[PDB]
Amino acid sequence: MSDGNVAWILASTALVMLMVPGVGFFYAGMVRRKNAVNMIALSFISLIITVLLWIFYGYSVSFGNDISGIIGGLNYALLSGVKGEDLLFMMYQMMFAAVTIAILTSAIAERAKVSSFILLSALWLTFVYAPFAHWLWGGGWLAKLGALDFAGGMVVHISSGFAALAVAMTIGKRAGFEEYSIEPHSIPLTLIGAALLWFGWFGFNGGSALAANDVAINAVVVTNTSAAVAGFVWMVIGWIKGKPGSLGIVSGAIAGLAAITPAAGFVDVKGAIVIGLVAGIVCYLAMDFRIKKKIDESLDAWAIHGIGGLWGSVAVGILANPEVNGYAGLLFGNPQLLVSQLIAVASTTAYAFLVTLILAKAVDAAVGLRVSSQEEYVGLDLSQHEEVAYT
Amino acid sequence: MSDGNVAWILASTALVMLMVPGVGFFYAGMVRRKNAVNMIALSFISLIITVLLWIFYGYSVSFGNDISGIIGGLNYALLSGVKGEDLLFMMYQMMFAAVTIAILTSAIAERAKVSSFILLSALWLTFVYAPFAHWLWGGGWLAKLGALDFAGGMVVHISSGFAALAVAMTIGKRAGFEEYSIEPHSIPLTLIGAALLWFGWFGFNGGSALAANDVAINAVVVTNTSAAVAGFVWMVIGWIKGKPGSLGIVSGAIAGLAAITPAAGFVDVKGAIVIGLVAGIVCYLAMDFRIKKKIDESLDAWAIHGIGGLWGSVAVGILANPEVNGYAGLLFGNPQLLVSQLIAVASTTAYAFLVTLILAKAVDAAVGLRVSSQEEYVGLDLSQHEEVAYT
Amino acid sequence: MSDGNVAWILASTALVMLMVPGVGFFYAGMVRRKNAVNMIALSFISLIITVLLWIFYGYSVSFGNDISGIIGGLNYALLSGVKGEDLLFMMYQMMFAAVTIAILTSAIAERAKVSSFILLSALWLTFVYAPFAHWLWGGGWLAKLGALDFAGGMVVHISSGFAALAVAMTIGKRAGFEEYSIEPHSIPLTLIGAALLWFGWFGFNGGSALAANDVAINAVVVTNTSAAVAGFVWMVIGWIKGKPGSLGIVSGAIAGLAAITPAAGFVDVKGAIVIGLVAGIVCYLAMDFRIKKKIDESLDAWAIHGIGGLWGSVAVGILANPEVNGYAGLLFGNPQLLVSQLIAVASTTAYAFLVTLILAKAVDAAVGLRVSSQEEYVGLDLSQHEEVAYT
Ligand SMILES: [Xe]
Ligand SMILES: [Xe]
Ligand SMILES: [Xe]
Ligand SMILES: [Xe]
Ligand SMILES: [Xe]
Ligand SMILES: [Xe]
Ligand SMILES: [Xe]
Ligand SMILES: [Xe]
Ligand SMILES: [Xe]
Ligand SMILES: [Xe]
Ligand SMILES: [Xe]
Ligand SMILES: [Xe]
Ligand SMILES: [Xe]
Ligand SMILES: [Xe]
Ligand SMILES: [Xe]
Ligand SMILES: [Xe]
Ligand SMILES: [Xe]
Ligand SMILES: [Xe]
Ligand SMILES: [Xe]
Ligand SMILES: [Xe]
Ligand SMILES: [Xe]
Ligand SMILES: [Xe]
Ligand SMILES: [Xe]
Ligand SMILES: [Xe]
Ligand SMILES: [Xe]
Ligand SMILES: [Xe]
Ligand SMILES: [Xe]
Ligand SMILES: [Xe]
Ligand SMILES: [Xe]
Ligand SMILES: [Xe]
Ligand SMILES: [Xe]
Ligand SMILES: [Xe]
Ligand SMILES: [Xe]
Ligand SMILES: [Xe]
Ligand SMILES: [Xe]
Ligand SMILES: [Xe]
Ligand SMILES: [Xe]
Repeated sequence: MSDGNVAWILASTALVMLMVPGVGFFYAGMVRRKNAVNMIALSFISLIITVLLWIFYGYSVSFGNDISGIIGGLNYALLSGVKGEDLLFMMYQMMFAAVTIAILTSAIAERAKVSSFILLSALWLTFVYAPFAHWLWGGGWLAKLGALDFAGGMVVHISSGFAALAVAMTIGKRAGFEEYSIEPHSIPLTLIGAALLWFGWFGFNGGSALAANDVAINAVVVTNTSAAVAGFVWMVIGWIKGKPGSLGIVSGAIAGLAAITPAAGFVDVKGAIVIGLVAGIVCYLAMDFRIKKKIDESLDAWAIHGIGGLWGSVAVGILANPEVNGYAGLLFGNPQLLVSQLIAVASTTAYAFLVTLILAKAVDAAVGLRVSSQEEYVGLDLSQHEEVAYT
Repeated sequence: MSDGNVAWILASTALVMLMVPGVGFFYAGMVRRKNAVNMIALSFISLIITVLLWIFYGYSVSFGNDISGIIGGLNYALLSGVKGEDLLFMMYQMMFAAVTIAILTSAIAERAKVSSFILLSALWLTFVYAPFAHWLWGGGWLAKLGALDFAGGMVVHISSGFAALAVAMTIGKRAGFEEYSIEPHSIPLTLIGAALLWFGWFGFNGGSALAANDVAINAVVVTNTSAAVAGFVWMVIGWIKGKPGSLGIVSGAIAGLAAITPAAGFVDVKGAIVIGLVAGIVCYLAMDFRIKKKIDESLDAWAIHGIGGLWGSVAVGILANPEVNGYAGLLFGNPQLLVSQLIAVASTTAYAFLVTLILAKAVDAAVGLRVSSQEEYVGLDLSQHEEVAYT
Repeated sequence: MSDGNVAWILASTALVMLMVPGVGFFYAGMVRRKNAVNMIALSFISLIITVLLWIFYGYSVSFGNDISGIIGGLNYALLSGVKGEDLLFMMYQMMFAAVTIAILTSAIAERAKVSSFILLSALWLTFVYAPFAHWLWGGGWLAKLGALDFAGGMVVHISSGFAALAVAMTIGKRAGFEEYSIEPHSIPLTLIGAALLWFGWFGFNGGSALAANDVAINAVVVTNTSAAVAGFVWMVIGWIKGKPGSLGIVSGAIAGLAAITPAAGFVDVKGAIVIGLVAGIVCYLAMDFRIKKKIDESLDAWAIHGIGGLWGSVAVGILANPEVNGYAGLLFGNPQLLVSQLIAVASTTAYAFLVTLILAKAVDAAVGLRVSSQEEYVGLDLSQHEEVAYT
């Protein structure tokens, strides 16, 4: 119970929900005007399909009775037997799933069939997210190995980042991706999405303590810290490479946010500083590398969330401070934690990429992921929604 | 008291406030570029005029000493004698009134005099809202008959929906409403308003428990449920009728949100599913019907809130689950609740429509509701605000 | 401790953070399309540089051990020795600093070097904000004289308002400021920023009680009151002077918000009414005066926050109601409070203006504040960020 604790998590749940459309705007501003509605619409659909699957069985498969430590049962299907605290928990977690699917839409920007997205999205929820959530937070085998993930560096960031990479590769580059660079139609729209993501992350990392306590407070402090540091890094890089674009600055902060998520509740401020410092560097390099290889993993869910989540989940095993939340990492005389994290990160990264790959091809073969080239031409707002963003 | 309870309601109050401009954006994106500022401006004015009337006497007339069970006294004028908890309550409720007036602006889109709006708006607050709030939440006669309305299916949705229909009919169609269909100038702007409405509804329905407790938690769960279901319905309908526009999807979710509001704290998840399922269907049919009849109830406050609120208030008498919050409906061996709801819905729907009708004509006759046709031509941003939305 | 209290402040911190980009949007909509990204980007950078300086030493210099009652020590550098409650406090306050720097960007709209801004901004934080925060909230000499500032009428509004005036004068008018009046490129964008500022102020004033208690509740009530009153005033003025623009309406509300901030937790509703009534009048006159004198203090941080904060800080000494929060002003038989406020307002206004003036010239001489005239021509989005707002 604890009224303050329910108050805070009630709030945190509202805050994470906001992050879903928040992703839609963040992404929409980066795509062409002819796909603006589609990019946002996608985040909204993600929310809708997630709520339904989560209640239906998604929540159960994640936190229901464990089987072979890799998945939960159906004892909670249609929330059968979920009450009081569990209901709030079920809800808070529901929102984590939704955001994950939204981040994912990075890989299909400007060229996917909504129906295929819904289909692939529902399957990914079932065979990738639910499993991960269970492995780490539902008493799964990874939790058993002693792995940790405070707010979802793996469950959310690694999964979407790598799943997005696989999907990007499966669906193929956007027409002209190579010959010409696509221009953002509304940076301000993206910045509005960015502001909503920073604001909502308070509930994300800070709500992960499941109580208005000291852990949450620490999570909030380090979360803002890692974010500022990584934002500063991309600002210096941008300057060093020419001019400090705003897109670079917010993408830098987001990298810092993703990296700190798995560790928000275990590390101290100084650790938050290195986590963010490194995240800015690696994610940026990751972005350049993915770009160099000509992969159209469009809005860098991979380079930023995939990579940012990976480093952070690992950094947890290095910097976990017993002083902060009991746990300790290598730096604090505990080699084991690092091993558990390495194992965890290894498994989750490989699974997310390979299984997503399978799923994409499966759906692609079964129904086809991409829209016709002419639809891609006139834009998905018109072709997939029969709508027009602006007039 | 209870710090957690005050914390949560403090938050819920901020969340409902956000919904007012949230309505302005939601609507603004649906009107032409020449009326964008006006559509938003209206929601802002609604907030301002409401705060002032509420404190002045609005709050008192709603929750002050009852007279003949149909209205409250002036014992709270200028909040005379309102302290501690009451102050917080007074505030939370103030925000409910504001949102109501904002939804209402649906019926006057692109052709009303701000001054007339303020006037009509202030009168509606006095003779429609305050009464309704008192009847149901201020110990009025409807409460006596045993009627219920958890978060405002009647007090807020039915009232605005039907009052909007009356006003729409009084003010007349927009020039060209018939010959040509008006196009939204910025769907993304509307989606931003939509995201703000979903997010704020957490405080709306979830804050209606007046405590960070299990009822609130249930309200939050079912609220998201009804919303997802109804959003899914309009998505299928849209697909079935062609393409799934984003406007249809969010209007579907909103229908689900309005329908669940009166019941958020009394029904279970399965009930939330039927409430949303049905809401999507009826509101959509209502929209088509209002359209068929050529009524320019512009942004479907009526079809969506009016109808969505009506069904939901009734559904309360059918699905109220004793298990959930003590109360039971027909389905749970209690025919009475249904009768109280039917009576309640009957009275509130008829009053809102007829009294609003009177008020509109009165103001129209006294000062005139509509702008000149040339002002309608150049747009109200320019003619009513001497401003220009975009450059 | 108190879970509800931590819950509420956790929320309030997220809410104040939102206000930073909220300022960016509010301002961005008022500048030309070619500077939109820059105006927003600035608010984001403010956040980033503040978080870093605050932790680094900013927080310590403000609330660390006092020396000669005018500044704090370094006992908290890198948050050395800051834990539990202090951490939350440190965070909440961090956000106050960030917002302050953002408001400030009013004076440099459309013509400053980001690098110079960062530099000047970091120096201002150190020698103006930290001092003020310490003087009033860190047990500084002003607190000793018995001065009060509930949510920052002086620490935040007076400081930014006057510092903005000085900077405006130092950097010089925008090319063409005189011959032609600059037009807002997106009023709706500004209104989105305005809605975010009203919403976040709940955490600002309401969170300043540092507990989900009666003071917070009162702060929230009066905050909404002063805001509505001042918004109404500018609405009447606008009408009286022609048409009620939306920009005028929100600027009016903001004036009311700034004026009530220093008093949010000490006055009653009736006092909130006069504070807002007067604020609307003075700030408007201040705006006209600053305009008359041809000063390009661009987005009226001065006329609105500077002046609004000044009046409010003074009004505190006149209306403080013992009934409300123990303290009493002149009107309540206590001449002393007024004197402490007058002294406080006198010192803070003079310091902010003169020291900022020094700092501006210093940086200007050291590196130069303004961009080349050609950069000003093509716009800072392109020249300072190598980006383009819309396509
Ligand atoms: Xe994102
Ligand atoms: Xe999903
Ligand atoms: Xe699922
Ligand atoms: Xe929980
Ligand atoms: Xe897809
Ligand atoms: Xe996907
Ligand atoms: Xe961000
Ligand atoms: Xe931000
Ligand atoms: Xe928001
Ligand atoms: Xe995210
Ligand atoms: Xe955060
Ligand atoms: Xe890659
Ligand atoms: Xe609405
Ligand atoms: Xe009103
Ligand atoms: Xe009223
Ligand atoms: Xe309350
Ligand atoms: Xe009107
Ligand atoms: Xe109205
Ligand atoms: Xe919505
Ligand atoms: Xe949404
Ligand atoms: Xe609404
Ligand atoms: Xe909700
Ligand atoms: Xe109708
Ligand atoms: Xe809260
Ligand atoms: Xe919140
Ligand atoms: Xe501002
Ligand atoms: Xe700063
Ligand atoms: Xe600082
Ligand atoms: Xe605090
Ligand atoms: Xe500057
Ligand atoms: Xe500055
Ligand atoms: Xe927003
Ligand atoms: Xe505002
Ligand atoms: Xe607002
Ligand atoms: Xe502000
Ligand atoms: Xe507020
Ligand atoms: Xe001035």
